[PDB]
Amino acid sequence: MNELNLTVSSSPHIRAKHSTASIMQNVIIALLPALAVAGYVFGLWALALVAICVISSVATEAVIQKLLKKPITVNDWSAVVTGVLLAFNLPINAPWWIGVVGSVFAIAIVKQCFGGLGQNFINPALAARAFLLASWPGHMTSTAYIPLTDTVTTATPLALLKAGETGSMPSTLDLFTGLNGVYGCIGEISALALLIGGLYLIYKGIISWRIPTIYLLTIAIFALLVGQDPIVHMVSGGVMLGAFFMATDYASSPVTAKGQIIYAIGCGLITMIIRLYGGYPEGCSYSILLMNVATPLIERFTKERIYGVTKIKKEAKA
Amino acid sequence: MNFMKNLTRGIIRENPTFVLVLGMCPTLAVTTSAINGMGMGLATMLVLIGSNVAISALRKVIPDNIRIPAFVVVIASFVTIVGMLMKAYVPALDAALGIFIPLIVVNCIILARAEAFAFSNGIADSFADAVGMGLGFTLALTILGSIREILGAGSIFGFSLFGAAYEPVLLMILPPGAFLTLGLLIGLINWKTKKA
Amino acid sequence: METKEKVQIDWKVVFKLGLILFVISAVAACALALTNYVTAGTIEEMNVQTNTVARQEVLPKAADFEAVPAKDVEKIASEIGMEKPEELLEVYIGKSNGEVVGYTVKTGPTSGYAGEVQVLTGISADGVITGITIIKSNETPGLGAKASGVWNDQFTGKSAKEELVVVKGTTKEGSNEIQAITGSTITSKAVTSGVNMSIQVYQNLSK
Amino acid sequence: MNVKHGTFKGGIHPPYRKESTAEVPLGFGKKPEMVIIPMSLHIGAPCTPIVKKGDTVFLGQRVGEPNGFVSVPVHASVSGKVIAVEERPHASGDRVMSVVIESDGLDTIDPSIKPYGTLEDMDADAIKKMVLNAGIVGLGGATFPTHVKLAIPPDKKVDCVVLNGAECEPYLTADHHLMTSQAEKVVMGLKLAMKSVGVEKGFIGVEDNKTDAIEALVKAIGNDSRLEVYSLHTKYPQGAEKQLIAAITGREVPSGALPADAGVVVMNVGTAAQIAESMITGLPLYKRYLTCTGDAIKNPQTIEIRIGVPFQSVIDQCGGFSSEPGKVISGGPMMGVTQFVTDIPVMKGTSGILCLTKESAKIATPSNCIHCGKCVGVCPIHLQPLNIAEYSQRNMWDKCESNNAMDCIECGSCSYICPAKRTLVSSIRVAKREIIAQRRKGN
Amino acid sequence: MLNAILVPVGILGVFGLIFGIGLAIAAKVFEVYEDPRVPLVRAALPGANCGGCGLPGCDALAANIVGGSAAIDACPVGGASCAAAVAEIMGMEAGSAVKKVATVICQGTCETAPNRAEYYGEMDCREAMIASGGSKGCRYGCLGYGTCKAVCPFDAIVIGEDGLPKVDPEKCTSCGKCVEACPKSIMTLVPEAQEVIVKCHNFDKGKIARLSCTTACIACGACVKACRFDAITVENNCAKIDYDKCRQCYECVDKCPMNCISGDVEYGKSTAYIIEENCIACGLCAKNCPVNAITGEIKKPPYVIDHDMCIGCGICFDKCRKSAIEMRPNKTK
Amino acid sequence: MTLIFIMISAIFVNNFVLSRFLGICPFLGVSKQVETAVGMGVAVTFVMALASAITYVVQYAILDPLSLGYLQTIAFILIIAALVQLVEMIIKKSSPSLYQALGVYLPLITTNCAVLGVALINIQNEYNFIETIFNGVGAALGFTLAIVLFAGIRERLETSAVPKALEGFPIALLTAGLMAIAFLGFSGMKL
Ligand SMILES: Cc1cc2nc3c(=O)[nH]c(=O)nc-3n(C[C@H](O)[C@H](O)[C@H](O)COP(=O)(O)O)c2cc1C
Ligand SMILES: Cc1cc2nc3c(=O)[nH]c(=O)nc-3n(C[C@H](O)[C@H](O)[C@H](O)CO)c2cc1C
Ligand code: SF4
Ligand code: SF4
Ligand code: SF4
Ligand code: SF4
Ligand code: SF4
Ligand code: SF4
Ligand code: SF4
Ligand code: SF4
Ligand code: SF4
Ligand code: SF4
Ligand code: FES
Ligand code: NA
Ligand code: NA
Ligand code: NA
Ligand code: NA
Ligand code: NA
Ligand code: NA
Ligand code: NA
Repeated sequence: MNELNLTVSSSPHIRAKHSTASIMQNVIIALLPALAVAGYVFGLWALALVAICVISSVATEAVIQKLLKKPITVNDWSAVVTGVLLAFNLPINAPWWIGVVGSVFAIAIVKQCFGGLGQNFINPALAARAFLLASWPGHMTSTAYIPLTDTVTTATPLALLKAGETGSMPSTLDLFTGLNGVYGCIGEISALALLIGGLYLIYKGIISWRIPTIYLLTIAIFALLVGQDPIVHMVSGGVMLGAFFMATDYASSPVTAKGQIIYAIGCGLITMIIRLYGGYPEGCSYSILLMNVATPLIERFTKERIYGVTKIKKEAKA
Repeated sequence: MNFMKNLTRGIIRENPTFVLVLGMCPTLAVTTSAINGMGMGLATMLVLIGSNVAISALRKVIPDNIRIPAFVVVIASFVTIVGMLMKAYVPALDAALGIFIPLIVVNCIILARAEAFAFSNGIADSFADAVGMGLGFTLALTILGSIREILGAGSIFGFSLFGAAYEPVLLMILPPGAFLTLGLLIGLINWKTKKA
Repeated sequence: METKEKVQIDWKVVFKLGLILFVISAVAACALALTNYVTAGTIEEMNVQTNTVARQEVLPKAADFEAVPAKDVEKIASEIGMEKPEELLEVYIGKSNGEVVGYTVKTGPTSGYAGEVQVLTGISADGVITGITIIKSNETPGLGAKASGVWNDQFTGKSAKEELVVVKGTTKEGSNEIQAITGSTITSKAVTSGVNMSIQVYQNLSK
Repeated sequence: MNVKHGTFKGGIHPPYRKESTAEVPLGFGKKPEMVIIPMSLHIGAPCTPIVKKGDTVFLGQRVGEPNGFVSVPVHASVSGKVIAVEERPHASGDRVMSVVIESDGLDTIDPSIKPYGTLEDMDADAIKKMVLNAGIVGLGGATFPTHVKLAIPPDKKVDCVVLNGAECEPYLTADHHLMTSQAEKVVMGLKLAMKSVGVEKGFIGVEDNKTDAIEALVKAIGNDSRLEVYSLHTKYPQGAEKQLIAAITGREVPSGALPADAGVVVMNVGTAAQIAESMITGLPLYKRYLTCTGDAIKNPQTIEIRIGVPFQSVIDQCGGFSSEPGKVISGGPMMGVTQFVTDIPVMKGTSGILCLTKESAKIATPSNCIHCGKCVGVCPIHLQPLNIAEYSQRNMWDKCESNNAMDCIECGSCSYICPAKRTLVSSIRVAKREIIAQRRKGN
Repeated sequence: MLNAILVPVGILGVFGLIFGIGLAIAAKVFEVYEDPRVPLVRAALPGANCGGCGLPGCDALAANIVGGSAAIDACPVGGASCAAAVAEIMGMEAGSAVKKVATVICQGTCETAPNRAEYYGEMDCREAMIASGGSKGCRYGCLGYGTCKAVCPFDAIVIGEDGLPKVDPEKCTSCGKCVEACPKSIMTLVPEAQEVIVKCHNFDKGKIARLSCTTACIACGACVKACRFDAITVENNCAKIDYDKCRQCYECVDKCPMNCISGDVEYGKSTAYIIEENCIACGLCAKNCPVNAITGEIKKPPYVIDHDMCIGCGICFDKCRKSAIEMRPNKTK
Repeated sequence: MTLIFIMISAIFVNNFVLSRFLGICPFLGVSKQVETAVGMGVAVTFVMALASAITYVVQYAILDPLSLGYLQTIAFILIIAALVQLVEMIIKKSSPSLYQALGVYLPLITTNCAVLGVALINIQNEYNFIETIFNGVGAALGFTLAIVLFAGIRERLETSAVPKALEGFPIALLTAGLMAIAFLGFSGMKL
């Protein structure tokens, strides 16, 4: 009298192997070499800060998921990505509580007030960075980036570039590798490591060539049209990390190819404008945020044609 | 039995700041201290009382096609007299709130209450309505100003709390730091209203 | 034909829609003017009172003050090579028992973060700075409004011989050097430029 | 022969586990001892029984009478005695009126069956009458009547007939065996359909993982210049009657207009083989090919089996269960239907029996959408599945309708590629059902 | 002082007069909108955007008047009194209606009607209907995923621990949002004073239904022979009660063998509970009305009648000329 | 060159809504759909463009050579109120009657705080006729761009799981704060 007790559902009955956790772990694997370079250059305090941020992010998320009566989905490795990318945007002379405050702002307000993962329209890490720069400008400006053991440098390359002191700037090979006196954010100095990680992410099928290629091309053309050096503008600042890792966020980018092209062109234009005629030495974060704001307008004009229909000339509702 | 209900609608049931969400520009502009909000609320309440009584005393001869010019004429006269007196006797408050004292004539609460309650009621009810709305406006402004000032300056009513080594959150006293704060407050009220 | 000859009464209802509005406006005017007649001049008094305080706190002494006929102000502005005119507002001379004590000068410099500031200063007979103050500003209350505080006190003691330079550093180095507020440098540069132009005016006048 | 190539835009690449049963020979089922024949083996109006309990029937004798125009007759698969005209469990989950026949052991043929004729003297009217008389429906899966399909309305014009040989679902092999074994019958059925409609053009489209079938069809066609063979890239939604038309002819079916408005008549290869066989012999449709495979089957194979045999008899003939199953599916993995019991008989549109184990039948719970955008990239109709699913999940039918939810072909590709393991196609089906229902109660 | 008073008065007065005359002229030529009879029915509506409508809102319902494009009694939620208030602006109407509540015709709770298989997917009734109709053994019963609770706007449905919905009679306002949202056609509208309801929707024969559920209908027809008012009929192998002809006699309740008919036997027994004030010893009820229940001699007031029988239908409460008979339900419990 | 710079500063660098806290109530009121935002923007543009010239003429032809500078606010608001009354008369007749969905914010155009504000700014900055017209047009265009972007973001957020208690006004205020930070990126530019 044995029964069967089968399962009934809807089609399909097979799935693919990839999931969210695999994608996030691959992003962490891609970000590892920049962490190695930062630890080699800046020392043991560069790693510890990173750890602090990660811990804070995870803790914050769990607490909210316990109070709102929701399943605790902390094993998809997304808060880890947010914490690492936030820690990469800090100087070496920052206190321990700045990372805690930034992580709490990034997780509690930007992400979890809108629904959770994928339900927001803005970048958490860049918004937290802008909030930190506005609230505490003395801990985030132009002196916190130079190590206390060095007393000859006294300026980062973008500040010297904007002031016309080109002769005291580091070499272009040094700016490409980041190994002979290049200072800035801990996870931005080396462009070779970020390029390697971005190529690995492109090979795996997680991102595409469009956004980084068009970003860098627009920056180079803008620099060439006004009589400047394109390579120096590309290998200095935080434009490689933004191009390969931060402008390619899933929740704040268009889903079509044409929208992505327009998005990248606008990002490059606003970045170069703020760099040349603005009140900041860099304009990557604000350009990406401003293109995040304009994304829902781009998406309604750049959708593909549907199989079947052959266009209606705005006369079906008259 | 009817005066008290109109007086107490006011602060809680129909708060202009927390329920109707009106008069947002001075609310988000001047609430960087606990002193500015009180003075703004008091001046607005005086103007509201005068305008409501004056408009309700003339709801028999004003035609429906020229009502807005008459309303704004009365409100502007009251605002001008109040501003002249405040310039004569209180220069510090006038200097602190320089541009929004001439802008009391356009406050989204005086004109809204003029065409919703004063145009169809008597003198006794309009006075109570104006008093209640002014009290609610003043209370909300004082609460928001205190909350913003404590975080963004480290002091309450000019009295320091955390010492001389405190480093304030300078975004709270900035235009982006008002919006978020107010939103959170309203959410809290909702969580204590439908759940209770 | 006025939309097919509206029947007579359609114009009479126009008249009653004008006259009432007319009288309302008249009544409003009949209030406001009267209030002006009892207020405006009094307000003016308050203004000059505050002004005299600015003329007494900057230069602490028991003396009298005299004002130029403002033609010499324009003559000084025209000469010396002032690139931007109309930036010098009032110059006063302090007299005590005949001997010249100093000059008090008000200047409005542009090139701030939010526009134009108003800076008043006072210079003794031998070139020194006895204190500066800010009369009117429109900076951020938490970022640029800190110039009318402790930062104003350090201007005393400087000689009126050379210009002043601002550094973005805690160390004050040596002579004729100004340390700015952290996170606020444009306001400090504007105030220093106004002080420098006052120093130049005093140097030209006292020769 | 000149073999051209074709492809379409979009789609997925499943593992295609067909290598298990492709090299095994073809099996033949044993003589059944009991058959259950339902009264609804098509779409349209069900038949009416014309037999009683205790009656004696022949092989090929009709046991059900058509009601209207969109209705086909129903015949008997064995010769025996009627034991029940009650209602019995069906593959749709409910109970349907059926006729139960117990076999006699002898296959006595009804003494009224004779060959219809030859190709040179049958013409269109008698061809259509013969197709209706034998109860032939569409063996591609939808079981639409064929005689209705061959009647073109006077306000429509067609010029080509295309055979669907691009078998695309995984685990399925029966069409490959049929094309490699009985190519001449396929060609004859194509010619008969062309004469019935009245056109002078014919195409056959086969995927390129079945090259031996392509050579067999090319050799069978011969010197005829009106027939062509195409090779198509191996993809999943390639064979869905619309991508096939776009790949072979380059045209597109309009928005809600059926293939007849593009001038094409699409037919399966098994239907053409059945047409040729019924013309040559004079016998109705009572037998077809099946693939019994899966993870819980001891000896998977492709086997020829009569209509009315239960699923459990086929499973017992194919070795049995190696382990306790977790899922039994009628069809393929991408579009099949899961069953409750194993008393279900096989029907005219049943192409496979797929049994999965408990480990292979497990899928994780759905999670939050992460806005990756792969569903937008895999859709062959170029829709946006995420927005339709999110609108359907909160009962917004106007936004679902304005986002073109009624032209989804329900292929399942969007639900296969989701990393968050969402239930997109089911939500789109809910939205379509609600829109169709609202079109009736408000009009 | 004369000029400083005179000049601003003249300037402001001229400005106001010119603006007033201009606006008065612009009242003509431009917009007149020719829309008379200001709504006056939105105040008599009380509307909360409930859903027994489909004209775009209650305000548009007030604004769509004087075109004659809408029915007078279009809104059923408010009732006939609300319709009278709405159309009383014009008048010439009067009426009344009967209050109703939602009910569930099913009593199979997750142990008397268990599940055939296991279901995977989202916990919704229509989503479960996509998966070949569900996994319950009975193909006509409740799925238990609360779609009706999800579509309710007044928060009147809760889902019990046994898997069946429960409706609060004090929060339900006589609409049909849950009626057309149920995929099983299970939610219905029943008068609030009705207590005798057949709770089943099974259209199978006796043996299959008996195997499916504990309290299924086997279509025996024993309830039809008990009723003498022709109010309960068996069709499609299931019984149903007409609430217009039901006198609530509580006979079919006792006659059912599978306990499908709701209500408890506590009824009637008031055979000629006659008030002595307004009967003239007519003695017309002693002869016959279907039971004997009255027999005696002349019956001068006060009436001497023993009460042990009769069914308490209620026709005798009204058919009397003076209506001296009073009905009081007085039994055990 | 001055006109282009003044337009650029009015639209981007010195936006009236996201910097100066002026048009907030209709920003939070009628930004639920993209179709209503465009009509509100064009009405606002018409009102500001017509008001700037009349206020300039009245101030520089009557108020200045008469010593009646204390009558600025009442005269300006009288002109603005008459213009808004005329626009309210026009809209229900010629413009679609289904656009009377503002339902409180149409008579509150006089209270928008950006018409009187831009008039006072034009008077205080000592401009000319063309400069005043360009400033008014730039302010109106900035208002329109901000409200269209807000409406688009809200339409995107319509498919998100805002929990149960924040919803409309709190989520609108948080969104406005985030956009205000993004535009706080536009600071320190000298034109
Ligand atoms: C996703 C999908 C895949 C299909 N795959 C096939 C297929 O591989 N072979 C086939 O003959 N029909 C397939 N069909 C059915 C066709 O759309 C079409 O109904 C069929 O060619 C008609 O054949 P008939 O005329 O013999 O009924 C598929 C349909 C869909 C929606
Ligand atoms: C390709 C990729 C890029 C990401 N970029 C960011 C980023 O720049 N900042 C961030 O906080 N999270 C980032 N995340 C992770 C983050 O949890 C998620 O994408 C959403 O932004 C969270 O709603 C990224 C994730 C992926 C897969
Ligand atoms: S099931 Fe529908 S929506 Fe999904 S990929 Fe196929 S056609 Fe597109
Ligand atoms: S594939 Fe899934 S997770 Fe990715 S966008 Fe589509 S629905 Fe969202
Ligand atoms: S049913 Fe009546 S009350 Fe409810 S929304 Fe419709 S008109 Fe309004
Ligand atoms: S009554 Fe209908 S909608 Fe409600 S839970 Fe039962 S089956 Fe679902
Ligand atoms: S229970 Fe049904 S009828 Fe009653 S209020 Fe809710 S949806 Fe309306
Ligand atoms: S048999 Fe009747 S009571 Fe039992 S589950 Fe089915 S419908 Fe409900
Ligand atoms: S007595 Fe009960 S079981 Fe029999 S028909 Fe009536 S309701 Fe059904
Ligand atoms: S309660 Fe009485 S009247 Fe009603 S159905 Fe049962 S027997 Fe008939
Ligand atoms: S009036 Fe009624 S109670 Fe009296 S005798 Fe007649 S039937 Fe009986
Ligand atoms: S009329 Fe009915 S209730 Fe009254 S006595 Fe006769 S049987 Fe009983
Ligand atoms: S628009 Fe400024 S108070 Fe409303
Ligand atoms: Na402000
Ligand atoms: Na004033
Ligand atoms: Na104001
Ligand atoms: Na209003
Ligand atoms: Na702002
Ligand atoms: Na508002
Ligand atoms: Na800003």
